[PDB]
Amino acid sequence: SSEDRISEIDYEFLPELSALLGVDAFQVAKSQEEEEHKERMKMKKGFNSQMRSEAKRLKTFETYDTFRSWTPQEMAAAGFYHTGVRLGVQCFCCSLILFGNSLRKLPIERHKKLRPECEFLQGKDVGNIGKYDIRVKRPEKMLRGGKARYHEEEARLESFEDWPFYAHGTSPRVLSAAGFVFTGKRDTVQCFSCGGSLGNWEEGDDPWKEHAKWFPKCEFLQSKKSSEEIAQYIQSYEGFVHVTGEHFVKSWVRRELPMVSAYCNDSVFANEELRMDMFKDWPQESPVGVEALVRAGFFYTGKKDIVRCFSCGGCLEKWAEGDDPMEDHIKFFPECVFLQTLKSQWFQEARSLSEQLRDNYTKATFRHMNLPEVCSSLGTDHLLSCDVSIISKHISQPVQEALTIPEVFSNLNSVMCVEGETGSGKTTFLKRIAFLWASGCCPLLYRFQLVFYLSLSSITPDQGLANIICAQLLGAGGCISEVCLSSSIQQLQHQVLFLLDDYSGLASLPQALHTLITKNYLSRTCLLIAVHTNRVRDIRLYLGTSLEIQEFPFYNTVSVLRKFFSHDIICVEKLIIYFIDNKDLQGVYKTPLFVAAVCTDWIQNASAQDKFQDVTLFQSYMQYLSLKYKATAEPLQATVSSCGQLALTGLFSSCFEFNSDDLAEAGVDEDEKLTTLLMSKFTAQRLRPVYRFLGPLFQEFLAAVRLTELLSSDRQEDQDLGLYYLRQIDSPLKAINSFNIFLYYVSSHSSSKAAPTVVSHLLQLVDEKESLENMSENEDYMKLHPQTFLWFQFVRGLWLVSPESSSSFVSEHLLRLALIFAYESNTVAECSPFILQFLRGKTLALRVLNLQYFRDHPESLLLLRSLKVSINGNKMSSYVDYSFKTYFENLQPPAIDEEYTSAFEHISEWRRNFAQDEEIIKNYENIRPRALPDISEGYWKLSPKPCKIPKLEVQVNNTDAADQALLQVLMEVFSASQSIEFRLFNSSGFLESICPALELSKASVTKCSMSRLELSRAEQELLLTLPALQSLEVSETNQLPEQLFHNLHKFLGLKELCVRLDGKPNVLSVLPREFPNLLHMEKLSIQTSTESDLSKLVKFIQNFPNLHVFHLKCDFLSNCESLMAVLASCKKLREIEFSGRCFEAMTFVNILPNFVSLKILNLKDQQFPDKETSEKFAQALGSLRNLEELLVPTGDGIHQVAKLIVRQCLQLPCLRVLTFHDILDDDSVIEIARAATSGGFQKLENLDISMNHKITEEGYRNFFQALDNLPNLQELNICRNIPGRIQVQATTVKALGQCVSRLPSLIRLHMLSWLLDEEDMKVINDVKERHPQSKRLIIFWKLIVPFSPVILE
Amino acid sequence: MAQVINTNSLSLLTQNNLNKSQSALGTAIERLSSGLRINSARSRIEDSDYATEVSNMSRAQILQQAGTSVLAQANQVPQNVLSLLR
Repeated sequence: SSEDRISEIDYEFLPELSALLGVDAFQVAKSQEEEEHKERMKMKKGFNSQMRSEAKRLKTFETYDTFRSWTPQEMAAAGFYHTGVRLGVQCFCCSLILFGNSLRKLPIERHKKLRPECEFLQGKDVGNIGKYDIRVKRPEKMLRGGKARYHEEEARLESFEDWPFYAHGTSPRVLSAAGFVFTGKRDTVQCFSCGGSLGNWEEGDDPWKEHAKWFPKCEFLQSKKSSEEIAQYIQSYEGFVHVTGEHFVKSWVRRELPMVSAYCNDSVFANEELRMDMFKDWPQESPVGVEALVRAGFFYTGKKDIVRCFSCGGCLEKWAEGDDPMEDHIKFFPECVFLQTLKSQWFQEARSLSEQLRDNYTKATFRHMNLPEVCSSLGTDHLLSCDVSIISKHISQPVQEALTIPEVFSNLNSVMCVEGETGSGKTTFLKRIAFLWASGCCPLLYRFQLVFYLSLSSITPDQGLANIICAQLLGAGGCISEVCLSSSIQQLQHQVLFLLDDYSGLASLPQALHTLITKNYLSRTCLLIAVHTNRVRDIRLYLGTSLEIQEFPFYNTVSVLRKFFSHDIICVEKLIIYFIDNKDLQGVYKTPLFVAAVCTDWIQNASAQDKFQDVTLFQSYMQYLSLKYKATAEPLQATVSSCGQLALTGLFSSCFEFNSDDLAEAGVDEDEKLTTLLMSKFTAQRLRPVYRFLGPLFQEFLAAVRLTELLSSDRQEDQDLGLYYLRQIDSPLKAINSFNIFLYYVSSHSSSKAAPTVVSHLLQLVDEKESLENMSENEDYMKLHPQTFLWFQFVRGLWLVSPESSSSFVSEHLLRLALIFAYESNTVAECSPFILQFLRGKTLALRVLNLQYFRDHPESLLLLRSLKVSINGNKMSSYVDYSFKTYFENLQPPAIDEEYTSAFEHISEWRRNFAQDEEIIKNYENIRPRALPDISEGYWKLSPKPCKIPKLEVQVNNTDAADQALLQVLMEVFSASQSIEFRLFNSSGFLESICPALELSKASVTKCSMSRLELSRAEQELLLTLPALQSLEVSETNQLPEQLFHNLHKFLGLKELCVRLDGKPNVLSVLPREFPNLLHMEKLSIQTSTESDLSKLVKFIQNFPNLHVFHLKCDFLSNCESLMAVLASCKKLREIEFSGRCFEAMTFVNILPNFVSLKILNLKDQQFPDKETSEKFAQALGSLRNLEELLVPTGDGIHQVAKLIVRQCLQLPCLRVLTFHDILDDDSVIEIARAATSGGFQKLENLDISMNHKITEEGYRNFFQALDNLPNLQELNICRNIPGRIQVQATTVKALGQCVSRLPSLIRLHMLSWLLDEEDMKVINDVKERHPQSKRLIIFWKLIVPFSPVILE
Repeated sequence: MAQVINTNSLSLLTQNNLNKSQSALGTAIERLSSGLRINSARSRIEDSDYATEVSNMSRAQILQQAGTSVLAQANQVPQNVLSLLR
């Protein structure tokens, strides 16, 4: 089982990942390793004979994802071809499958560590010719017999006896019938036909076709098939269209290092000849050991004794003179690499020109990438293994193909201009071709002898050919005549590539170079022309295929960063972790120019340890542009301002498509040299110009730069334009979600002047009444970051559950933005007024105490209303709710039509969805640590009594035990609060776990809320002993506390208490008569399905000094009239909320008809059927004025005097919530049109008409046709009346009220019986997308049902 | 100290941490999914529908919450898988 199983995770660097990523790489690591083992076993194993060559291995990497860490080139060099099963590369020799790239350097090290028996690593003939392999091998007959000694198939079929197992698909019989003769090497089959030693054979290919394609002079093929067949087969594929077999023999480009394992040549430091600067640093004129460190094959990077080899790049060190390494590195040195290998005359002018081209291209200055001197200080030749993507466009058809480097290198026979962005990799790609044509590591270019690389922007329209050649490629080395230099192009007709750079700004090319690019009838030379995307139309009329330099793949950038920051690798891991969740920013690295900017910023400004790296990237790109274009500083500033104005026009209109009119309106000229970096003129369909920038996010950063240079400018017109474009950010959602990265880009510049302006604008976005409808942002700009869609949905959900907490989240992020502005620009002193005014009345969390604004400015804590904390504890929460009864048991006909089946979701389906949600939550948090609050930094450990926050509402998540590290934080932070509220939900036992915490600060409590739990005697004493307590709340308890609750009646300085209870409660009689401390009642909440009340007849219920809330109730039978005759007595009791038949016939006449002191006496849940009792009751209850949430009670025959009741309710000009319950006569329904609502009630917000019986005649109509500017009804919840109405009333309401609007506020729709077919759900979706509530409106129409739907078929 | 660097910027790891922790209400309704189904009454003509919609309206609101939160967290659990995958 040792060989069957395999582990791909090394535990040496697992704590580092635990520290960085924030979770131990143990659980997910083991799970992933197991899954990889299972599917690796499942997948096919064996010797993949056909695609054994690295050419095909890289050809299978077209579908490979570009977000990786190991480059496809290295993966294929180690033999890891793309199997196609979630990037599961495989050792082609032994089927060692590595599902994921990782550290252990190049894949070879991990290969050896995991399975050291892939015979790949033995050096024997296994069939691993290189990625740039040429099928035509060299002719080395050296045999007895010559060309013509044998003439029979059986004469030479004996040679194929030793046929390798890696070429079994091509049977020896067909090869012998094709004239092929085996030699003895791997597959170097020296054909009987005039040598023809070509061969690299794979199953499925035609030896006849290959023989025709590479040899037209084969006498054997000429005899077997006619010249018609020869010419038919020569057109089978596009390859070496002008190269015979004799060109490769004496080719001026030849091999340098073996490619059997093509890793000892992937590095430029492979051979000694490719290390002239790295080798001959010691001058030959010195009397010292000039060749001490040269002949050993060790590449030296300018460091005194730090020398490394090419055998495996070993760390053989500490010589300083050229002696043996037998001093310090004897053995067992860390990360050993070295021991892994050793222990186990018109043509002669062209020839000289090619030699000098190769010598100049091997030079360090040309070969090294155009990195900044900070980046390119060391030899940047470890990044040469990085290539760019290539795509060929058809002649006229819109069909494009993705070709790898071997494909493109093979297919070079006509004009194919290279296209992209400014410096997007045309120069790098063309230099790479010029260098791989000379380094020998690309046998595909053993044909080319006069590959030419030139920049066409440095050439006058009347220059020559050898003049430019000597002035741009040879320097002073050119002294030969041009008489035969322009004849070598005709003596070497097609094998001449042109790497033309900077052709963009050319219209009249030099005449000497005009006979080779204009007509392809005689020269037919390959063309590789570097053209920006803004100037393709010049050549597009004259192309067969056209190359494009696509996006730099992310793994190339990752590789470059790894090579650079090899010591501080942890920072690169942090960057990778950043871009893993920043999926929107994976494509930000548009260019090796961007990569260079990031590297330079990291090295210089020490921004490596910066939590955000896209901001660093774009700021570094701006710094690069400013440093390079500092001579033309004013033109650069004008271009930046104009292009950022273009971005302001576009993105703020959610547009990225730009034309000549838009660009001219912005202010950019279409003929500026340096505007290409900020504009590319794309030809949209075929001839209509359109404009796209260097990157789609560089445009957003451009907008940021334009905004800061407009707001930080002295011109009043500039300030007005900047403010005009600010004002379009009129929603906090834009600043928090979409333009959040944009505003962070703005803040990246330490703008002293612009920071107060931006801070005032941002903190003015939230006021008493903001235009929240502006949160509906257009989706095209949100398509730039899909994380904006994700976070927008999250903020929207947080909005629908709890607008206060959603506002707290948005305000916390807005304050983080404002403080980032203030501290980055060091403008805290003048931002203090705006920041204080914003923070006044805020309700942020506890983490906001860890920003510097409360250590630098401790006093600011006095302005916040609260700083709440909550810890996500875990427990089984063994509870029994009663939502199952009366709602999951009875009334179960699911009669349906089966055309509306999407309306009803079975409880099984929603339970499955919830289980999946809990599974992803558990995957996230089980690996997570306990996640204690972060109070580590500073401020809290201060001596001189800074301040005391108003409210520290605590609410732990279903926790009953305070850990040793949790209770300490609780008791340390509770002392900071002058009023510690208590929110304890399902915390029956956490009370004594916070008893030590509360003991030191018992008085500072003000409210203790207890929701649906059972208390203990050992903890109830604390609640009874809260001296300066204002409130205590116990609610949602479903069982009477006959003996479990010890004693809750005698507080010390009580101001209010609540013992709310459900089930069959008699709380007006439980907790026996002794109630010593009921002295200063303020706020009590006890719903009671009363069973006994006489215990509290002459008790406190009349002694209420300043009582506010009264959430009482009376439900079934227990002396309702007596209880509410003794309880309706109010002196100043404001809120008397109720949930059922609260009053009675003659026991609601004492003071409610003739008083004012009420606030939130609510009557939503009233329903009784008795007629005469309600008729004889509602003459009383009169009118009030200070009431706020009075709702209408029930009564079947009550309407006759309820009309007068609502008439008196019109005298209540302070209400906000109402019900208008159960009107039946339908002749008093007109009374409540202007009664209370509309005709008065200047600040009514909510109006719920739940479960009415007689909204059929007008009902809905008076609330939808007679509105007439009642603009404060923000919550109109009108549930339908399936047993009280018909149907078409809803349709008429939708047609009239929705169309007329007339209310700038409303609330969403209703449910429980109403569903229709799927065709018009699209209609209602379109209607939702019509009016501006589109991006916020949710239509509730899905009923999560416990019954499986039944079709009435 | 933090006068030239935006150190207070949420790293999109801590942003998800407060996404999970500083949520609106937590698990006051998510647990009804497990509670309701496991492995006399007073249901009258009017005592059968007690405005059960809001319970389902709240259920759908917090289902949207859970969908959004687990989308943010299914953009973050793959962090652990892909970082080992590098």
